[PDB]
Amino acid sequence: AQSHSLEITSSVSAEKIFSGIVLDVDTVIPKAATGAYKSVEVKGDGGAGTVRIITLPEGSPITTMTVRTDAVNKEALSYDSTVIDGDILLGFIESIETHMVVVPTADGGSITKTTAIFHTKGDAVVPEENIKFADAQNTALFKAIEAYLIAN
Amino acid sequence: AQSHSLEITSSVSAEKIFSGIVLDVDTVIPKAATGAYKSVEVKGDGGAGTVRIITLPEGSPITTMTVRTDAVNKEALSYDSTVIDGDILLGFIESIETHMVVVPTADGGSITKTTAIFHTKGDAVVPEENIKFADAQNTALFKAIEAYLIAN
Amino acid sequence: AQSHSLEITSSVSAEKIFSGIVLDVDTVIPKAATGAYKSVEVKGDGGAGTVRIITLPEGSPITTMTVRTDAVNKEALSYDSTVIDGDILLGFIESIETHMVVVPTADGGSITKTTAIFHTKGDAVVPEENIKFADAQNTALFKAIEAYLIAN
Amino acid sequence: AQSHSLEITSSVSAEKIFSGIVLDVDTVIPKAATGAYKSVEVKGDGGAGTVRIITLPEGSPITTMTVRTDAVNKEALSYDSTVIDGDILLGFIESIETHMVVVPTADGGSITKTTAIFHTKGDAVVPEENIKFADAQNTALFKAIEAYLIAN
Amino acid sequence: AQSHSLEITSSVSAEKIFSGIVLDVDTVIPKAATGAYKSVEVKGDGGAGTVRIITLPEGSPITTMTVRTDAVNKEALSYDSTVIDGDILLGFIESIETHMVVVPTADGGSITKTTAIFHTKGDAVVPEENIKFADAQNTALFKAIEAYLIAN
Amino acid sequence: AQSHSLEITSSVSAEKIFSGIVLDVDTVIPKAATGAYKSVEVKGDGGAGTVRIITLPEGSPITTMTVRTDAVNKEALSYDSTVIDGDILLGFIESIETHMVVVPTADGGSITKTTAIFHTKGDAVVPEENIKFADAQNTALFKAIEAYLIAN
Ligand SMILES: [Cl-]
Ligand SMILES: [Cl-]
Ligand SMILES: [Cl-]
Ligand SMILES: [Cl-]
Ligand SMILES: [Cl-]
Ligand SMILES: [Cl-]
Ligand SMILES: [Cl-]
Ligand SMILES: [Cl-]
Ligand SMILES: [Cl-]
Ligand SMILES: [Cl-]
Ligand SMILES: [Cl-]
Ligand SMILES: [Cl-]
Ligand SMILES: [Cl-]
Ligand SMILES: [Cl-]
Ligand SMILES: [Cl-]
Ligand SMILES: [Cl-]
Ligand SMILES: [Cl-]
Ligand SMILES: [Cl-]
Ligand SMILES: [Cl-]
Ligand SMILES: [Cl-]
Ligand SMILES: [Cl-]
Ligand SMILES: [Cl-]
Ligand SMILES: [Cl-]
Ligand SMILES: [Cl-]
Repeated sequence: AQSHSLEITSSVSAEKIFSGIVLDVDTVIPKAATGAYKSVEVKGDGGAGTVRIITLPEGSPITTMTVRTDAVNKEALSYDSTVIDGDILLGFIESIETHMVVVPTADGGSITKTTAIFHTKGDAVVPEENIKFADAQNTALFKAIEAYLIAN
Repeated sequence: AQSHSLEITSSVSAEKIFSGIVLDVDTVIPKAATGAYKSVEVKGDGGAGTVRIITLPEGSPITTMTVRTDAVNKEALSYDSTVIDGDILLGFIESIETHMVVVPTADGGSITKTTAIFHTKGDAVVPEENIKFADAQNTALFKAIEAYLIAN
Repeated sequence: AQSHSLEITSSVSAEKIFSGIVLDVDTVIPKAATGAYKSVEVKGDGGAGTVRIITLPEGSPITTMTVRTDAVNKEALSYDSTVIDGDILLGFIESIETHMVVVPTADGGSITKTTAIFHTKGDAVVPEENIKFADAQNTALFKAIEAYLIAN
Repeated sequence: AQSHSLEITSSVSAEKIFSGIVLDVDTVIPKAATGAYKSVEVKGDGGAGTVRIITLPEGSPITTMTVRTDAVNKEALSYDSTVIDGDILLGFIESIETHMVVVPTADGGSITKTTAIFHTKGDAVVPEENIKFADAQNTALFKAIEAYLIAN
Repeated sequence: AQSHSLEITSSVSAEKIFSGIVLDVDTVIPKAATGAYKSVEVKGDGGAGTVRIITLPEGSPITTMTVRTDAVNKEALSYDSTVIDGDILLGFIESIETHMVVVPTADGGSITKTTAIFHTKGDAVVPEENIKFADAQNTALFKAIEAYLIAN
Repeated sequence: AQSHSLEITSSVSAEKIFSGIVLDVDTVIPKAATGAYKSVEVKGDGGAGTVRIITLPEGSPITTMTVRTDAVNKEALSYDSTVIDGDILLGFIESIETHMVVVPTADGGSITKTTAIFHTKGDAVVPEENIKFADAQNTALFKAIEAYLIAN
């Protein structure tokens, strides 16, 4: 099963990053990345079973994605979620299973590792350009949130 | 004179990154980072002497900055510019002189290297938290642009 | 809180290294490092809450250590564990909290990144010689396991 | 059009490097690299339109090159020049267009970036060995000049 | 003639490493890597002409090797030796000629470089997996010895 | 004892670099760096005990240096040598002990790593400007030789 990993380094602590990009994401993103999202429907409290229907602006390469939270561990700073619907799946991705952990570093900062596993119909391969796009955009959002955390 | 450098790695080529984050920035940013800016007044063609008056949304930690372009070298992929006004200067920074160069990497990607020099009144020091904030936000914008370049 | 990090590079893949030095460690170490341990009592299945009582040979500089597993993430290749007892704590270390992540490299190999945080009574500092010793010994064991993985 | 770039790092400041390798080159090279050149005819003052006819010693792989200055910017530390004649062109290079900029670094040093563009007849490609040779020899001369600047 | 080199970095000084991995190896290894060897017959004093018959535990991928010392230089920290018998030679390696030097580093540590030259019958090539195995196992033993030196 | 290290990267292989900057240096330098030296008296064959009396042109910041070869290892690509006389020692340096190793890189190139140890009378410190000068000049000569190797 095709997979990919993304590592993002930060000088901000693991506890604080995790709070920004997982626990408090719904109130943080509108203050941190003011126009990134067109709208977000949140069904659930943020723990397992929570489903978010996200919509990006009209012209964007990806306009819609639906993301289900599979597991949260506040003590271990880990988050598991699956993309289950939207044009993000292109014509042929059944689901994008993701597993994230935020680990501390000796300098008091952190590394946020994410592993993505792409479940596709048959032998269909997700092209490298689409994976790079996702990495850029996820890093963009991460860093916008890092900026908000450093200032608040 | 207090100084700081920021390096950002990308899998996109040096020529392409430079076109996105310097040459075509005025048409790229509205498509790439749709809400990042509230408004931009551009006085000039993008070459030396060009002055941009930038305004961010109401709540933001930095609401206004005025940036002058000192030099552009399309062939060398370098860009020099100075922040000369705005609440970005806090109470006491006279100007933020910056020098950027995009250098290619063996893998066909690039490293964008920026040096910032802070000119202050007297012995006043710019605190580390404000520098980290700038780095986070500049990286966020860089990566939003990288995403747009990978897709177009 | 005093901290230290250790990075170990390997030409073996991230998935494979993680399986050797975390998932399958209890059957791998007796085949890979035949005399390294005098004995191991394992209480638990290898996941969170698992506690290992380890004893090294009679003369060794460290003769006993008790290590608790705090978290395992098989998908993210991260492992968190705490040293809670043994003469490894010298007279005065309350616990050694560790956080490990195995990250892949462009060449198909990996870097195993570990952060250790030393909790001590009062202002007591763990000397550099003891930290270097730990690094040497952990690397020795890592590489013995790497050898076993390359051959099997 | 085939192109190549060379980056050379130095601990010496950008202003000072530029003065050594561009502004004062004609008096610096005879003191810094005493035997490097056999002779230099300089037609012009060092600004745009200046043409230098350079001759290296009898046995050298490259014996002659003629270099025209296209542009100098003393404030921006940039220099543009074209190689227009000599056995450096081999049988088939029409001209070697070069663009150099010296950028400052946070540590008070500098990076000297040069982009070379090779204009050839038809689809003729300049081999990698010839480009590496040029890089070695230009770096050799740069560093000889760096040495002179550090001492004077 | 097929060859390979291995570089191992250490924070321990060159003199001290050399004493551990060459001069005092016969008394150090039993204290440092208690189970690594099953037995060692040493014929000679440790200088040129010395021959060691080494046997590893029953299951190991390599069970036997015979190593001849070709040259020792205590002042220069260099050691030359040849593997001349054992299942380490697989079916077809005539001998493994090795040359080691321990060089000091500015930080007071050292780099131990080893060059191995594989003499084989005909055009037979030693596979990359076997060379990686050797590197892992030699590094494992090196680091076990480093640990002993740091503690004694 | 005060020390310093210098690393020089090259795209040329380790074997070839070593042959140019150690083994064949006496015939290579007159072809590669035609005017660098005024004269060289060589006493010995190039191996241990060899002593070179070197004289640079009249004006140069360093006019004379006497260098003894302490050790050569052709197989390991290491070279040890000591500067024992000349105005290079300024008023007060007793000797400059150097240790060089050329190590190969994954890309088929090399890194030449040199450690210099300055033995001085009393607590006398060698200033940073003199060390930087030496680095510039040694790099200049290295790269002139690299150029000759790429062409021959
Ligand atoms: Cl895959
Ligand atoms: Cl990957
Ligand atoms: Cl923090
Ligand atoms: Cl599947
Ligand atoms: Cl500073
Ligand atoms: Cl900095
Ligand atoms: Cl591209
Ligand atoms: Cl100033
Ligand atoms: Cl600390
Ligand atoms: Cl550390
Ligand atoms: Cl593998
Ligand atoms: Cl604490
Ligand atoms: Cl090209
Ligand atoms: Cl290039
Ligand atoms: Cl300077
Ligand atoms: Cl053309
Ligand atoms: Cl080979
Ligand atoms: Cl090799
Ligand atoms: Cl030591
Ligand atoms: Cl042979
Ligand atoms: Cl020092
Ligand atoms: Cl140093
Ligand atoms: Cl080569
Ligand atoms: Cl001394």
